[PDB]
Amino acid sequence: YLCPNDWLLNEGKCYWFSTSFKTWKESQRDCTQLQAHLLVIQNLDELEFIQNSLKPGHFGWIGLYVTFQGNLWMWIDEHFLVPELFSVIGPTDDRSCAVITGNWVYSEDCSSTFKGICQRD
Amino acid sequence: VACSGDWLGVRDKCFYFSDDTRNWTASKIFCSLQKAELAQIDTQEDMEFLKRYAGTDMHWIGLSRKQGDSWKWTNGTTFNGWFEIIGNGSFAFLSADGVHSSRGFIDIKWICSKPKY
Ligand SMILES: *[C@@H]1O[C@H](CO)[C@@H](O[C@@H]2O[C@H](CO)[C@@H](O[C@H]3O[C@H](CO)[C@@H](O)[C@H](O)[C@@H]3O)[C@H](O)[C@H]2NC(C)=O)[C@H](O)[C@H]1NC(C)=O
Ligand SMILES: *[C@@H]1O[C@H](CO)[C@@H](O[C@@H]2O[C@H](CO)[C@@H](O[C@H]3O[C@H](CO)[C@@H](O)[C@H](O)[C@@H]3O)[C@H](O)[C@H]2NC(C)=O)[C@H](O)[C@H]1NC(C)=O
Repeated sequence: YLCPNDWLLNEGKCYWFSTSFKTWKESQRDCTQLQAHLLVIQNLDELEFIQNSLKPGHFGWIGLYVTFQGNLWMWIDEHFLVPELFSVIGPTDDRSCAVITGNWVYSEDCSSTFKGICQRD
Repeated sequence: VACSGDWLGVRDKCFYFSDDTRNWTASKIFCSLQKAELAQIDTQEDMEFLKRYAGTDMHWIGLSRKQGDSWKWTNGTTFNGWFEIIGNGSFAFLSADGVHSSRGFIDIKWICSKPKY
């Protein structure tokens, strides 16, 4: 089990931490452009890995975005987010996507440029 | 005059580079508890240094825009614009790459600037 140069590994999933800034939808794209998808934290163990895999000053987008309608947080994998995992710090309005810091998960303006965080098997 | 053993002396300024992370406001204060202001950059020579001594690591810089109003530093003064501020947020941060905008909630590093007497 493996992936190209510069791609950490925690269980059956690979992880490229992008390198340039791009609007959320853009990165979700960039991940696809490498048969992969924006991060989607399956469970606590996957979290307690990317988490302390981020050195202060480092962060990035993820498969969590607001919904516009119900106005909630959901994963690009198509499953509702749960307080059993974590809970974004910041407004929770439409037009807002998520990014992860080594400590917590904040909420940002999807129309903004940040580094991505792609995964896949 | 010079700066202490934690601060870096660059021309007519003293800069402080953060080790742990904080939000934009939690930082604005910090520089103040050393009577400073989130590393506000003004010359073209300073810029290089900052990006250079920061690279892959993100830092806050005081520049901010109060709800659609207009980007303004920590001290007092409207920001002119010799450099872009991509992002579309209200708080600016510095990477060797460039400077982007954020909601200032994210806990990242920062830089403090304060006239070297
Ligand atoms: C950046 O970090 C700050 C903490 O490290 C964060 O919170 C600050 O801490 C307290 C609450 O823990 C705030 O106090 C205010 O809110 C309480 C709770 O509602 C009130 O009862 C108090 O009267 C008080 O008004 C501080 O106000 C708050 N610091 C600020 C911003 O003034 C900051 O909020 C964080 N800043 C950002 C960017 O959101
Ligand atoms: C709020 O802070 C601003 C930035 O610190 C400050 O403007 C900047 O002031 C410096 C001080 O002179 C100018 O620097 C010029 O002078 C130095 C000193 O020798 C030389 O290296 C150059 O001649 C340089 O041009 C900056 O030009 C200026 N920054 C800009 C372009 O706006 C404001 O004045 C402060 N506002 C107040 C008064 O509170």
